[PDB]
Formats: sequence, C-alpha cells, structure tokens
Amino acid sequence: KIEEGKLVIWINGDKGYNGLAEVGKKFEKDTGIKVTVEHPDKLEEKFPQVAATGDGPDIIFWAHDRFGGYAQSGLLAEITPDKAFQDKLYPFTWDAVRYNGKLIAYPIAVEALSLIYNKDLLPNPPKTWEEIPALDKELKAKGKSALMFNLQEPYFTWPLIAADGGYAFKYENGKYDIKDVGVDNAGAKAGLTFLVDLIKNKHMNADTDYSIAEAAFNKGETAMTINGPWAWSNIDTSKVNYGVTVLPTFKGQPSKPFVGVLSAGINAASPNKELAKEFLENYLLTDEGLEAVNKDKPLGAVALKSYEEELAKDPRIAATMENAQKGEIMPNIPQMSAFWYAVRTAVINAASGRQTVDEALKDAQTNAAAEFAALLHSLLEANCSLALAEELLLDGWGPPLDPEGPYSYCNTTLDQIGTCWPRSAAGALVERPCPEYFNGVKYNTTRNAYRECLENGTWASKINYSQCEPILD
Amino acid sequence: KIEEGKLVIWINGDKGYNGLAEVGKKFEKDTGIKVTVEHPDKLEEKFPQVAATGDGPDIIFWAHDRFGGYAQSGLLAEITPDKAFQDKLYPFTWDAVRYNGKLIAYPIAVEALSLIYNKDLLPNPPKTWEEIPALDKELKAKGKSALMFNLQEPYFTWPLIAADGGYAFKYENGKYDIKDVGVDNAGAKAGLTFLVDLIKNKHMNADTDYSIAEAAFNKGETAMTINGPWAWSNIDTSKVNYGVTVLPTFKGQPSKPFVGVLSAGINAASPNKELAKEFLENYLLTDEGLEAVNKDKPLGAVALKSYEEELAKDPRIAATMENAQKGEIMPNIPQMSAFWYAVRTAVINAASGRQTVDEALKDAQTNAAAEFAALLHSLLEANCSLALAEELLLDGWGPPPYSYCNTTLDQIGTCWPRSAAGALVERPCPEYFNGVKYNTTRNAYRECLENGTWASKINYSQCEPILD
Amino acid sequence: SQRERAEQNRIIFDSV
Amino acid sequence: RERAEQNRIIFDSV
Ligand SMILES: OC[C@H]1O[C@H](O[C@H]2[C@H](O)[C@@H](O)[C@@H](O)O[C@@H]2CO)[C@H](O)[C@@H](O)[C@@H]1O
Ligand SMILES: OC[C@H]1O[C@H](O[C@H]2[C@H](O)[C@@H](O)[C@@H](O)O[C@@H]2CO)[C@H](O)[C@@H](O)[C@@H]1O
Repeated sequence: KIEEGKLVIWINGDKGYNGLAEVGKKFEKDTGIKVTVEHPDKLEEKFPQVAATGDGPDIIFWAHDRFGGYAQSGLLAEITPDKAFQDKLYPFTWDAVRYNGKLIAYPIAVEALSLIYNKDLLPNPPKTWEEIPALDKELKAKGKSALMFNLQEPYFTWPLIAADGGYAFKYENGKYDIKDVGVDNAGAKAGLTFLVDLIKNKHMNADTDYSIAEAAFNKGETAMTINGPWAWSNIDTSKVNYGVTVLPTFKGQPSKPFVGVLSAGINAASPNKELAKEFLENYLLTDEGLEAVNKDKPLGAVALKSYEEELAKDPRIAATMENAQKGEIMPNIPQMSAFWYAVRTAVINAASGRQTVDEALKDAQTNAAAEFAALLHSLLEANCSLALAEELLLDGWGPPLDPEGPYSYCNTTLDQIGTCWPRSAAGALVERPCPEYFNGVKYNTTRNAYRECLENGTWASKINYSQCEPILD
Repeated sequence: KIEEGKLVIWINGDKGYNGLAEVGKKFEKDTGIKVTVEHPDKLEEKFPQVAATGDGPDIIFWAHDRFGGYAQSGLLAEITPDKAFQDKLYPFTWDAVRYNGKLIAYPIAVEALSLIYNKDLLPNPPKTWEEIPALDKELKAKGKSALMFNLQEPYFTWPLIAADGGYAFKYENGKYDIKDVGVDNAGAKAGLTFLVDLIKNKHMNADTDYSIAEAAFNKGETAMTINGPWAWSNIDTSKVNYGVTVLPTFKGQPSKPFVGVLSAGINAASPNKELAKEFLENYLLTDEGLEAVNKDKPLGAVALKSYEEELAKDPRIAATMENAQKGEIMPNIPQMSAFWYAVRTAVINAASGRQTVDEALKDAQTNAAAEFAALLHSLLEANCSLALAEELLLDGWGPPPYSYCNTTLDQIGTCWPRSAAGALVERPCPEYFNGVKYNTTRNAYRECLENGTWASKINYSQCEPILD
Repeated sequence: SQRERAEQNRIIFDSV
Repeated sequence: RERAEQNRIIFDSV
C-alpha cells in the first residue's frame, strides 16, 4: 500500500511536471509533507494495474476520458468540494469529471489540438487538408516538409477522421449509445483514406511519432505540426517563429478534435485523501499553483475561472478554444478504453499498409483487436491459475515435503507481460523464458526474463526484461 | 431486536463482571437506565450468531482479535470519541481497535499470560521449559505436580509453539499476509512436540482444562500454572503464596504469548448507541470505573493513562508487561477465527494421541490458510477465463452490439459470462462456499446494465445451503 | 459449525 | 524496428 504521510503524484511526461513539483515544494514548506511527482510511461494503463491492488499514486493526472473506467472499477475516491469551491471553476469542466452523478476528479484545464505552423516557411497556413499535398511538393523543393505529427496515437489523427462524419459513440438526448459507433462510416473512411494517401504519396511517413515530429518541427524542418498547448514551451525555446491556428478543413468540414479536460483523481486506496484534497484545492487550484505549472508547459484553457481571465487574452489559447468549439468533449464512459485501442490499431495498420482502410475500420467497428488481446490474455491467465492450482494441490495434499524446506514461497503469478512466474522459495532469482509474442512483436525465447523472489516471501516489483531481443527482419 | 432504554452487556465469566455491574449500578443511579451484565458461555461465537439478526447485547467485551471479524460482517457500530478522550488512552491500544482506519471499539486493558508459581513449593521457578520434566519428577515424589494449565485452549500453548519460530500470519510492511501462515514450520513442530512429550511421559494430562488447572493450583497441588491477570484475584483468596514471573524459555528463546487488548464494541443494531457511548466514556473508562472492575478481577495493564500510572508499580503488572514485550499483539483480521479453530484442533489431536505432531500441524496449516478455498478459487478463475476464451473465439472467426458486460468472477466464485447490455443473467449457485455446500439447482442473478456495466449488487437470495 | 457457518455466508451474500 | 523500439520502453518500466 501507498505510504501514509506523503503524496505521490503521477502526471504524464509531456505536461508541466516540474512546475507541479514546485507547487509540491510549497505544500511541503507549509505542512511538512513530502510531495513526489513521477511520470511513469503508459501511465493510464499502469494506473489501473497497480491501483486495482491497493498500490500506486495518491493523485493521478490525465484527461477525463479514462476516469470513467477508473471509477467504474472502484479505483477513484469520490471528491467533495464545497459550494464556494465549485463556483471557482466552470460548470462544463465539472461535467467532464462526473460519473453517475458523483464528482470523481478535479478539473485542471481544457486541451484541444491546434495547427502549429512556422511563420517563416509558411506566412499563410493552409485552410484545407487537400491543399497539403501541393504544399509539400513545393516545400520538398526547399529541403523541407509540409506537415509532421504523431501518427502512432489516434488522438492526433481523429480530428481529421471525424471531420467528415466519423464519430466515437452517438450522443442522443443525454446518453451515449455504446451500440452506435461511427468508426466505419463513410466519413471515417474518407478521412483515413486521405491520411493514408499522403503516406502512399510520400508526403508523410508511417513511422512518424511524437518525438520525431516535435524535433523535426522545432528544428525548422517541417512547416506544420499538430499538437497541444504543452508543446508550445519547447517551441518558444527553439526560437522558431511559430503561430497557432485553426485546424484545416476536410471536404470543407472543420476538423473535430476530441477535447480533453486534464483532471486530478484521488486513489481510492490512498491513506492520504485529506492531504490530497488540501493540496489540490488550496495549492494547485489557485493562480499561484496553476501559473507555476503553466510556466513549465502551458495547460490550455484552465478551469479556474479567475486565472482563465488572464490566459484567455492569448491568441494561442483563443485558437485552442476555436478548435475546441469545432470538436467535441470526449465521453468519459468506460468503453473509451476499447474505443481508443481499436482506432490506434486501425490507424497504424492502415498507415503501414497492413490492411486497407476498409479492413482496418471494419475491425475497429467489430472491436477485433481488443478481442484478440483478450483471447491471448485469458489463455495465459487460465494457464497461470492452473499452475497455481497444481502447486497448491501438491503443497497441501501431496506427501509431506522435506521436514527441512521453507514455509515461505512467492506464489505462482502472471505479470503484465504474460510471463507466468512459478512458485519460488524466498531469496530465489527466477529465470523464465521471454514472451514468444508481445504487442505484435516476436521475441527470441531462448533468452530469459529474471525476477527476484524477495527474502520475505513477496515478488520484487521490478522484472528484468533487459535481455528480450525482438526479431522481425 | 434489543430493548430501547436499557443496556445489556456481555463479558466473559473469567473477567470482573461484578465490578462492571457496580459501575452499571452507578449509571442507573444517575440516568435511570437499567444496565444488565451477563456472561453467556461461548460469548465470542454467540455474539455474531445473535447479532447477525438484530439481537443480543448493546455492548460486547472481548480481546480485540475477533473484532475485525465482527466489523467485516458489519455488526459493530463505529465509535467516535473526540480528541480529548483519545489522549486519555495509549496510542498502541487504539491501534488494536482499528479496522480499515475506523475505530470499532473502546480499549480497556492489556492482558498477556505469565508463569504463576507457588513460592512455598518453588522458591525458584525454572528459567527454561526443558527444566520442567525433571522438576515434575521431584514434585511427583512429594505427591504434587510441576505444572497445570489449560490444554483445551490454544491461547495457552501458543507461547510455547511461538517460542522458537511459530507464527500466525506473517507481518510485512503494515500488512498481514493471510497466504503465509506460520503453523507448520520447524519451530511450531518443536514447541508442540515438546508439549506432547510432557503428556506422553505423564508430566501433564491432556484432559486438563481451565477449571481443573485453577483449582489444582489454588489448593497447592501443582507448583505452577500459566494464566493471566484475571486469575490473580482467586489466588489472593486461596492464600497460596504466589509469584508472577516471566514464562520459561524454549530452545533458549522467550515464550511469545499473543497479547490481547480487552475491548468494548457497540452492537450495530442497538437503539442505545448513545447510552452505551456515555456509559463507556463517563463511567467505565474512569479510574473510579476501572478500579471497581480491577478490584474484582485484575484487568492487567489498563488502557487508561491516569490509572495505569498506579498499577504500573505492581511487580505482577511488571511481569505481565515483560511477557507482553516478548510476545506479539494479536492481529485483528477476520481470518483469526479460522486460525484459532485450526490450532485448537491441532493441539487437542496431538495431545490425545489421535494424530502425530506433523499430521496435526499440517491440517491446521491447511485450514488456517484456507488452502481449500485458494485452490477452488484458482480453478474457478481458470474456468472463467476459458469461458471467455471460447466466447471470443466464436464471436470472431466463427461464421458472421459493441457493448457487452465482460466476463467477471465475483467474490463468491460465480463466473458471470459476457452478456448483452440489458440482460438479466442467471448462473447456478456456487456448489461450495466457505465450508458450506449449496443447492446448485437454484440461481444467482446479476444485471447487465443498459450502459454496459455489471450492476454492483448480485442477488444471492435463492442460494439455500443444504444441511440436515 | 455448519448450521452457523452458513449463517455468516448469508450476511456475505446479502451484502455482495 | 519502429515498434520493437517502443516495447523496450515498456520492458524498461515493467
Ligand atoms: O491517443 C489516444 C489517447 O488520447 C487521449 O490522450 C491524450 C491526452 O488526453 C493528452 O493530454 C496528451 O497526453 O496526449 C494524449 C495522447 O497521446 C486520451 O486522453 C487517452 O485516454 C487516449 O489513450
Ligand atoms: O484460545 C483461543 C482464544 O484465545 C484468545 O482468548 C483468550 C482471551 O484473550 C483471554 O481474555 C481469556 O479470556 O482467555 C481466552 C482463551 O480462553 C482470543 O481472544 C480468542 O479469540 C481465541 O479464540
């Protein structure tokens, strides 16, 4: 379990985590309570693995779309701010953190993607997507490129897939209809196809990802990127004379980014709920607190009314909001997880030529990717339970083991990679062969993973995968 | 239900229940509220039976170890003393009465076993358990005996099984592992085997129980007994010149009594939680309140800061505290019920000769950890993954909504299959659950909500056990 | 014993 | 190649 008398906080690496820790440093000064900020990778998948078991951060930070699934699964504590406090933030930002009419997180800021462009390469950013192919052709002539953005995260390609009719779940009079999914409609198809054609036509690379794009943009190699506010800081530093503008249209339609409210949730299992509330309410959610984080990496349009009045006057925030209006707040329902996984899968396959646009989106429609993952996973789970079954069956009803072995084993367990660790004696360093298969990648199984069974009878929390070399060409 | 406008109190007959009733006669003089104090047998088992139903005592007295079990079932009302009252009692006593961060009872007193010995038959009580065989031989020659204590209650043999490495549940970083029991290790075997040998060689009798031990000691027939503070009062009366000293060592190791904090919780279903709060705060937990009880049967090391100051000066209380230090405070978790029953069985079986030490301790091992359940559980996990497997295999590559409830295993071992939003789903009742067989041709029901999630309540109403 | 163990399971069932 | 490079990050954390 979490340590009593401190606060651990998970925020994502792209955000303003050093500003946040200064707010944490001020909280320490006053109360004496150590505040640690960490940014583990794949935070929003890591958080429910570890929280589910009574472990993890005191406070988690993320866009409100994952909180629905966290609260459904009972991992977030109900927050109770008083009336006075709720008047300090916007109504629509409480809406995003509401799950079954309970408030399950604090709103921090609104974030929407914008077209970021280089004023020296492009005095006039284009108004339409269609314009981009011709634009790339004349910038390739200058040893440069029209547009780079992260193609490996569906959040970035969605404004374009939604432009002309693609939608997650249909909204109808207050309710989302999880039986009405708009990923494989004609609009979704057109947008993805246009995106795949830019690649076939070598205007974009399938490989391109967050850091290649950021680097490429900040070095003045590409005229345009698509990113959020958090990215503006590293641009200011690169001294590229940059603008932030409305996303270009597709087939005359606005691109429709999905809008996120950055929110702060409290771990249901935390013994520090009270410290968390005071920290969030009296230190972070204040001009002082937000300005500290905004000055690290800009937050977008903040939820704290009084600070937003100062930030609202920035053309960049103005532009954030204009794309916000054109888009759509993300649903926060628990199916969001499967949704995102499906579209991630679809975009990547379509991008890399593994499936056609038709084939990819149809699988996203039918939820095939996440269902295959659940098949391989439940086979492993079953197999690891069976191993445990056997081990217990022996150790209880088999003939008496050595009147001189130990009472104290680490039990048969299945890690997050699918490796089943067998029941082992305390002190043991245990070798198991590297997964044959992991996230679409095949590994050399004649090398091993390593996990230590501690001298007390518990598995060490770190597992040594360092030796698992993939092999795919 | 309980009657409104009186307090009924359950405490163990070995405690100072007449002192307590005088404190109850004080409350009544004052408030006009009749306070009845009773001492039913098997109090700690009778309480959840009758409490379960909205019946039984307003207030309950027992060592804290079973309160975890009661709170988990929701039978104890949460106590809410203010700050000024919590500073009146020792921090470590509140600890014993905390379950999920919630205070579930009032601490009264610390009790731990000691060696009690007849100064006329034994001016020098033995330092070590190994000294005892030889010492019994000498005393047998004088028509007396070395040692008699209660063999029927594992609480009393515990300190010897614990002496040299036996343990309940392993403590590790704030948390008790209920998967790591310490009842079948080399240490436990050693302790118990030694105890069983005393019996094989007729240095003790397996029948010997609480009243046989007390009586024998107070008549000067045995040199030694192992008992707690409540026992001192009857010895005073017997005029046997007794000492209270540290328990003998075993294999050079101190004996490790489990230490109990005697505690008062309030029954959840009583219409008298305010009367019970005022009784225990303003009448019982006062020097005037404790003194009346202690002068009936000594409490041991009391939880009240201001009266423990005086009691600390008694050599007897010093010895209680010394043994307390060398043992360990009992866990209060629910599995304590199963641990005590397992060890009671093992000890008696080993003692009567029904089972060797290995056999007995293995079974307690198996029972205490609830290993049968762990093994059944893993089977049910497996099977539920498999049902998920087959379903996905068909729903994909089998011949041609996005919005199911996903296969889940509830806390009772029913695997709820993937179902459509809106489905009310029936699955047969568990064939087994906590030691009990159920009629499986009745059903449990769980609703797959229109929004794609399982309803959180599950209707187990129709699962009738089958018995005789 | 079993008449009474079952009596606790009913509470658990009632809650769950 | 360009997705085996991501698993290395996951392996490093897990
Ligand atoms: O790409 C799918 C992903 O999208 C959103 O994540 C955003 C996040 O909201 C932003 O704050 C920033 O971290 O970029 C992320 C994408 O890299 C959803 O919030 C997230 O749940 C989903 O997986
Ligand atoms: O023997 C099993 C029993 O041990 C403890 O009970 C003690 C109690 O702490 C003392 O106050 C005294 O009354 O004797 C009891 C044993 O006869 C645990 O409290 C109890 O739960 C456990 O079953």
